[PDB]
Amino acid sequence: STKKTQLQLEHLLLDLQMILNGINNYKLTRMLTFKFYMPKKATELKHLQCLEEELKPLEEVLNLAHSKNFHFDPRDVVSNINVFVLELKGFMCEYADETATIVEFLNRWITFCQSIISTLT
Amino acid sequence: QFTCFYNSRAQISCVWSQTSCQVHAWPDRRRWQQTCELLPVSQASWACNLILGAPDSQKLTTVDIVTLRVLCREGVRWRVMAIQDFKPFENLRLMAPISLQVVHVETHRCNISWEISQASHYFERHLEFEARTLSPGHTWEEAPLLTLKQKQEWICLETLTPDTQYEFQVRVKPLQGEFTTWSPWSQPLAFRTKP
Amino acid sequence: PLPEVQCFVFNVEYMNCTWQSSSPTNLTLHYWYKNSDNDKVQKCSHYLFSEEITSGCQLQKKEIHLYQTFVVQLQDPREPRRQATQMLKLQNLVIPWAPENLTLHKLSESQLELNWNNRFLNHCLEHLVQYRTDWDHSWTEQSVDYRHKFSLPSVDGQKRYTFRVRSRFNPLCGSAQHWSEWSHPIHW
Repeated sequence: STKKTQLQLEHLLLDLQMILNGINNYKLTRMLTFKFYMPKKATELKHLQCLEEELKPLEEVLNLAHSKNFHFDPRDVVSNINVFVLELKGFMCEYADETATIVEFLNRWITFCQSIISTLT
Repeated sequence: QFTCFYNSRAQISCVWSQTSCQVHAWPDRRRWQQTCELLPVSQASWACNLILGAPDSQKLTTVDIVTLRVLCREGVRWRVMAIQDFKPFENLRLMAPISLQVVHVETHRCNISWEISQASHYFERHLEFEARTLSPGHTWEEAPLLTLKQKQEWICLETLTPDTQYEFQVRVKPLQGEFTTWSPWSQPLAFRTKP
Repeated sequence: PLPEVQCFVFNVEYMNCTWQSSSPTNLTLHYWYKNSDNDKVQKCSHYLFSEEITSGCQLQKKEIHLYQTFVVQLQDPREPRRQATQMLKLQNLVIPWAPENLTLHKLSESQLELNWNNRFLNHCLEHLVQYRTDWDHSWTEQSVDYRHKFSLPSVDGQKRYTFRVRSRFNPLCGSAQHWSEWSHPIHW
């Protein structure tokens, strides 16, 4: 079971980095402005809910940049993360005070994944 | 029997064996569906291509389950001929690698590259390749399988004969999946050694 | 203007954080984990020295929490105002111990497979295989994932081969840029 469960995470992580690895080589000015909110505490898997909530903005942010630069279809990846994020919880999301950039955002969830992907196997 | 394979991008290929007939693909957690008319191949076998999206867009996920139904007209209505609960990532088959080209030929050596076509980034590097060489003395079947247990989009062939006609082929398979099978062989790349 | 601290976590066995101070003063190091449990400020319990002068600090296994944001702080003890702090992502700083027990073995008269082990972590390490023959001016290198194997599908018996491997804590449990040192090469 956990065996089914770690593989999914590995995947989530994976195109979380596709977004990251797609916004750096890149209006990243105007893009680095939008202000996301990060969880106060992201340790257990059920915390991922705090990730689902922000996805709507994540899309509205990526559609600032047209689709030629990125090697990922924005509506798609999001559409796909959501699906992961959903199957992975199964409570209410309480947010943090400070606000972070899309980059500081992904970095944080990417890491969130790497934690659980370490602590299992 | 009713068999389908997912190409890891936006395409599900279908085979049906038992007049108008179709396959319907209904993702258990998407707001879309897709169909296509089944066309004949063998005497009593039909094939079909379900286009989920743009050629390289990622339309399905490893948590997705797509219900696959085959339907044939039965008077007024449609009849459900076959049903399957299809986990796309458990039934992977990739296109044959493309853009085969000689990176570097010598008289006793050769270096050949290829591209994987429409491979999901979810695989990262967990891929496998098989390659083989048609030398003048043998046929393709008798040609040894060259094992690359890693993602490597080139091969350096040693122990070649100068002024010798060779053909080369390579195929690809993800590590993931219970029913995943090798891709079809790539278009054979033809090349010849220096004297 | 205090020296930049560079901290590195070794095979997640312990952490060495060093700085060159010679540019004579005993600077101090203090560290804490922001936004988490035990947000208390901990004093360095183990100093590393260069010429009877503080040159770093060493944190042992139990003090190390990858995945928890690590804040380290250098202090000039003369002036409270002269302090410099760095927030660190520790999972991006892990250096694995280099690959060991390199072995080659044939699966055909012309096809080789290279294998190796890792000291602790396993699914967490990616690898770089470098090889060259007595004929090459340069290394052929090739990245390989967590199947710690490497296949060599076409080899020349008349030639003599050299293989070596180094590892990297990336990208599943961290995003480290730095590689381990090379394994002991082995020959064919």
